[PDB]
Amino acid sequence: HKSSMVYIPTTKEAKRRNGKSEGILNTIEEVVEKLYWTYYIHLPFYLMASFDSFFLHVFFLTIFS
Amino acid sequence: PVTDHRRRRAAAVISHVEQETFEDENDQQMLPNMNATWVDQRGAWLIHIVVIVLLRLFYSLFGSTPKWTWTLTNMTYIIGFYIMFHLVKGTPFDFNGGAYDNLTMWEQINDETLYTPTRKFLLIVPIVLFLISNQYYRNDMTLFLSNLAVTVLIGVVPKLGITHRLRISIPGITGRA
Amino acid sequence: YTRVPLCEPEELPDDIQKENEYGTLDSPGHLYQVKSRHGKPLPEPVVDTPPYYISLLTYLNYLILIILGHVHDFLGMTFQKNKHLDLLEHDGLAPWFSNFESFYVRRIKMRIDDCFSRPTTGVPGRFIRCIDRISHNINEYFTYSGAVYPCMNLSSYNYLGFAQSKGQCTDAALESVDKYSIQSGGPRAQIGTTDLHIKAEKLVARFIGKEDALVFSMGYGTNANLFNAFLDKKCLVISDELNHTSIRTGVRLSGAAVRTFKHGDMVGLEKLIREQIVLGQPKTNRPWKKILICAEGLFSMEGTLCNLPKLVELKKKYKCYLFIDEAHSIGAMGPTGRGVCEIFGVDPKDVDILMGTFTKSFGAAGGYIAADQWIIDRLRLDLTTVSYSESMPAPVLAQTISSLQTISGEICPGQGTERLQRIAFNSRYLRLALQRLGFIVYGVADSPVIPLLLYCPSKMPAFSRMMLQRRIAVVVVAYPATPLIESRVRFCMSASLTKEDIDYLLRHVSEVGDKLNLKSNSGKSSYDGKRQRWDIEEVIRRTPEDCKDDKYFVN
Amino acid sequence: PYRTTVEIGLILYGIIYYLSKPQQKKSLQAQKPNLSPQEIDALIEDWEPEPLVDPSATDEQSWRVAKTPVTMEMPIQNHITITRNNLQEKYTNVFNLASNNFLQLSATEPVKEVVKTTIKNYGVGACGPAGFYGNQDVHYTLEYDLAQFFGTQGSVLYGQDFCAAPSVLPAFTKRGDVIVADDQVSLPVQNALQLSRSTVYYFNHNDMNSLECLLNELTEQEKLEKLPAIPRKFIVTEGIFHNSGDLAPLPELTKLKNKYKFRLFVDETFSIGVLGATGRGLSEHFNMDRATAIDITVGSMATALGSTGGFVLGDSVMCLHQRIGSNAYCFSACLPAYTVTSVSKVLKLMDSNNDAVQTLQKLSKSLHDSFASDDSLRSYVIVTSSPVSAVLHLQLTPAYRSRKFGYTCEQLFETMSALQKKSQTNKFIEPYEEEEKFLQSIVDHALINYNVLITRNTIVLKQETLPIVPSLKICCNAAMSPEELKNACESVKQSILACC
Ligand SMILES: C[C@@H]1CC[C@@]2(OC1)O[C@H]1C[C@H]3[C@@H]4CC=C5C[C@@H](OCCC(CO[C@H]6O[C@H](CO)[C@@H](O[C@H]7O[C@H](CO)[C@@H](O)[C@H](O)[C@H]7O)[C@H](O)[C@H]6O)CO[C@H]6O[C@H](CO)[C@@H](O[C@H]7O[C@H](CO)[C@@H](O)[C@H](O)[C@H]7O)[C@H](O)[C@H]6O)CC[C@]5(C)[C@H]4CC[C@]3(C)[C@H]1[C@@H]2C
Ligand SMILES: CCCCCCCCCCCCCCCCCCCCCCCCCCC(=O)N[C@@H](CO)[C@H](O)[C@H](O)CCCCCCCCCCCCCC
Ligand SMILES: *Cc1c(COP(=O)(O)O)cnc(C)c1O
Repeated sequence: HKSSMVYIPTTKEAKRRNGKSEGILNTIEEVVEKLYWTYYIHLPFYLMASFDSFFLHVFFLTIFS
Repeated sequence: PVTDHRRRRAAAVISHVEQETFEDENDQQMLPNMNATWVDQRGAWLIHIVVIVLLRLFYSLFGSTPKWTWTLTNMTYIIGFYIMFHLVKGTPFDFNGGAYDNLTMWEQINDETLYTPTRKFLLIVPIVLFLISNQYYRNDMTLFLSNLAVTVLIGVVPKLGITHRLRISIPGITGRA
Repeated sequence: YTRVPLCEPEELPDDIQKENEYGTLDSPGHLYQVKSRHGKPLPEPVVDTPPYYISLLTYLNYLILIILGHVHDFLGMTFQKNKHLDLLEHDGLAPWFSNFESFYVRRIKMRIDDCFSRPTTGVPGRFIRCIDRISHNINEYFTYSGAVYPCMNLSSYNYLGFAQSKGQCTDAALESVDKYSIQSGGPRAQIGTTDLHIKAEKLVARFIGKEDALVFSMGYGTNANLFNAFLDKKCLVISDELNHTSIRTGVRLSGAAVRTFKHGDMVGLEKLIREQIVLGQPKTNRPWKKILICAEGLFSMEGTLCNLPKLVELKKKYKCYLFIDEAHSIGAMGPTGRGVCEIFGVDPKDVDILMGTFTKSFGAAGGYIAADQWIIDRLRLDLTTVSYSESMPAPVLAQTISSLQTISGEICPGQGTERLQRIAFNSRYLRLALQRLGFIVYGVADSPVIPLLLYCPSKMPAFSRMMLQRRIAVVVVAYPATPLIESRVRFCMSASLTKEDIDYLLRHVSEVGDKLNLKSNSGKSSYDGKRQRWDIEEVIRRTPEDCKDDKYFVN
Repeated sequence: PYRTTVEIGLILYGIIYYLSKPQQKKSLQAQKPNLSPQEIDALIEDWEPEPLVDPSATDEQSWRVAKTPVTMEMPIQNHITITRNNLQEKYTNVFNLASNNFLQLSATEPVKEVVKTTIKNYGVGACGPAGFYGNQDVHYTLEYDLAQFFGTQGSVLYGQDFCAAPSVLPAFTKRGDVIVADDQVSLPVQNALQLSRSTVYYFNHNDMNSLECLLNELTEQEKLEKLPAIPRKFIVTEGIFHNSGDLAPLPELTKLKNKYKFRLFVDETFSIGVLGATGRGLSEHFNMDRATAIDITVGSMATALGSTGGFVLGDSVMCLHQRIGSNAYCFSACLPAYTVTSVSKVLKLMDSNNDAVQTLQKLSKSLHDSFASDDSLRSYVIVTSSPVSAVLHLQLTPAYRSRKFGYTCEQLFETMSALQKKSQTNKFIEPYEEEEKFLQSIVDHALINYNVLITRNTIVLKQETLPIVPSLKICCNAAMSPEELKNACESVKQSILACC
């Protein structure tokens, strides 16, 4: 039984295994960026998004001082 | 007219909103309001404290004197609450035909029940905030008077048994019923 | 490029087309039989909640969005008027709509409008073909190219897999077209009625179990034009808060007084009835003429079953009347497919008025109302749709008759039971696997609708978009349709899907949820009261065997 | 001292507010003071409700069901075989004059082939709502074809025609608006007006002076009121009336709406496909442009186009608003595909050639001239239909009705209004039933003696709000021959004379 359907390979399973074998030193940064982006309201914005990311980076630098 | 569905704009210094008729009241308010229902939910009472703490931290990051931080956070919180709750009159989406065109969110909370626990909490919060904050500007009398006036005339007077469905025509001839 | 192209159908062999439309069973061990609860009442369901910081973040995001939207609206419509010419008065004419009444659609929903209203083509079977498009500006307009790709179907109202192009139903429809043309003379009172309508009415009445029934072309109009026939200003209507819009429109057109009770609260209902019977009519304090209670069989948003025995006991004790909607329950629930009356064991003679719709499960368009003899006799003369609207065409009648005969078992033996067992097994397996992975799932143990909770707003678009890159179609709903905290994604299962497709879906959903941090389970979902964070391989290896046991489901 | 006292004052009031009344409720329209629990059960046990539906008058009003004709295993066409009274009586080869289909272009071979191909390649069921994977890229083509054919900017489809007007009008009106409507609108328009929740006025049937005076008075009052904003205003009418059959003076309405800044809503259920040189609608009849003449247009695809559904025409902004603000559009399933393809093919065919419209107009004019200039029926019946209409309506003279049944339209209207206002359970009127029985007797006599089937206006008097009287209807279509129609006219005239 064959149907005209194309299956997309799953990442981390025959995607990062056969084609290439590099998956280290970048998982932590990817996780941090994904958490920061998904837990803040950014997608429904347009260019007030830039202004808010600058705001948060400035809070960070000043408070760290 | 065979229906006589008109909105009146009677002019007087002090006025009240008329009681709704049988068709308007008993029949057009049956489904959830979806505007004041979110008040009594999970985590809907700690958000005020979280907002106050965040505002205090943000105003402290500038590096001002202790008095001005507290004065600024008090005024900004009270002004924001008044703007969000007591200013707009209506609903952001059609309900049935415009049945809630004359009531603010504070008057729509808990289906017009005067004394509910959430109203008690929302009235108690400003008093505690003022009592905590006034310890840092006791010496200066002008700041004390300004903060007291802002707390009483804006954060307490609109939340009263009287001044419910009360309208004043000084800023504009309002539409009652 | 701007207009949607007309796609020429592909040329494929018959067997490949059949495989595309309907799946093929692999092993006989993937079938489950549904039992009937004779004397067991429904316990109150338990819900699960995430930690507080999710709710706090949601509140902060909504506050920021509202403030920014209002500021932008004010500044833009104050400092420039040439661009906003559709919201301002012009030469003494008011605009079509208002600023404040359409704020949420203009400022919140227009940013992710590509997640709604996706054009498709072909039959909506197991695999659905979707047309490619490119968004311009911010979801303002779209550019279309000549490319279509298949995707797994999880967003269509196909419960028993009757949306097929090759089978007995299609042949019956073609023969009906050959015999009866597509023309309808007019209203059923003037010339419109034929013998096929009588046959369909008798078949529906025999299938449901009541004494008489009537059929209509549109399901929405059935509720829209029903309550004004036997209700007036001196009657009371008590209905649940989670009801469809058609019932509300019908009640509003009727003009009777309306009172509502909280979802799944029998004590509140009893108190309300006891108060209203004594209070009487307004301004005169005379007794009410009659009391009607409206309820739904299964709620599509949450998949919760109404408590029928308690309602029957209350209506017997207080002498009220009962109206039941069965849009999502007919032909898909119960040991045979009769509806909730078969699940609970309640005799169908106790319910006063029953409704149903043929769109969800029978692959047609129409609706039906079932009642006793004299009630139908009076309603036929007193109804408005009968003598003022059109009539349902022949091909839809033929399709519905063929579907009903197939489910009953008169023709093509051994097919209805197979489909019912497949859909039950698929629903139970998916629900158990999703609950074991660590997600949050609502509904009863065997419900075709599975809602998955996505509390944060920004997690709603991205998720869907990711599923578009992996050839899976989903549907998401949020405020104001649902409560502010609860934004969810709805899975609609079909009897055509195969277990391997379910495994593929499970792997992809597990990885996406792991990336997006969607696993938030408090341990109340498990039957042994512990947190469950299982591996995907172990879940796939162990869930199918344990899916049959009913001790692993809390509700 | 002074500072301490102020702090105590705020604290003391907080305790009083916390210990307030036990959740004081809202003053509703009904209330009863407290009474002893023990006597409550007596009130509960003494309650006696009414039956769900009244069965008292079912037997006397049940003759309407037994007289409904049923077609037997053949499509509805000019010649049919029918059975009545549960197969107790059967008639074969009966000429028909009660079919709403006029052009009869949906029974041709190309439309059948297109329908078969669409069914084979698409299925029968849409299986989805409007916004959830519902559009099957043929709805867009149909919308574009309708917009291009009728000379507008856009159109919106609807599953059923009876639920189109009550779904679009409430979306654009609310409390505080003004609606001026004619006193002869149909039942769906009345339902839409009732659900609109806005002020409604009525003016005389086709009288420009009354409309002008009403508009002038309303404009003067609105100008005197000095409102902060301009409310929405509308004018409600229709092209050809379903209960009467007259025509609307479009140029005068256009001039008035341009002068007094109003908007026009028009129902074109019975005018599209029958009026104009080609069949564009009412605008082509008066040689005008639909873009500026009419603001909202509602039409039905079942009367002449040949398939179920309806549509609403207009500009881009209105359609965009209707995409989300219409209850029927959002909360209903999509229309099937074969109907859409058949309607598109019919539109293409009608654009290609225009002979059916000419034949239909000739037949309608001949029928009206045949039933208009007969002197033997002057004392009994009257004609209330325009010559351009494709349906002929016949009514009884008031003198004859007063002589036989002894009642008048105003008395019936006021009696029905009083009964509706008092909300009576039983609503039965004798002279109305007698007149309906007389008309049914005429129809049965004609059918039995001459094998010709004609229809009678089927209305429900309970649901009506405006005055109306029973009448007879005769329909026509482009597929008939002049000789048969000429013979049938004389047959019906002979039957009418014989019955009276
Ligand atoms: C320290 C710094 C200093 C600086 C700063 O930051 C802080 O200071 C700050 C001070 C800020 C404002 C503070 C507070 C508000 C009000 C708020 O809430 C109203 C929101 C909307 C909803 O509510 C109203 O509207 C509903 C719908 O109509 C009413 O419904 C019914 O009302 C009646 C029944 O009850 C019946 O009539 C009917 O049934 C029905 O109408 C409802 O009653 C009524 O309440 C309204 O919004 C619109 O209001 C105007 C009308 O649409 C728009 O204007 C336009 O309108 C005309 C166009 O030709 C021209 O006349 C104007 O010139 C032209 O501009 C305006 O642009 C737009 O916002 C909207 C935001 C705003 C303005 C803030 C903006 C940002 C600042 C300027 C900051 C600023 C940056
Ligand atoms: C970007 C930067 C901003 C960052 C944040 C600024 C912080 C300001 C601090 C003020 C704090 C006051 C509020 C604290 C109490 C509320 C805390 C929880 C809020 C959760 C909100 C949940 C969603 C509610 C939706 C319900 C709803 O739709 N209600 C409608 C009623 O009809 C109205 O939509 C609504 O209510 C009023 C809308 C009109 C007022 C909005 C403000 C207008 C512009 C503001 C700019 C003012 C001038 C410049 C500062
Ligand atoms: C889905 C739904 C409908 C849809 O009716 P259609 O005529 O098939 O579009 C009707 N009623 C209910 C309760 C529904 O949930």
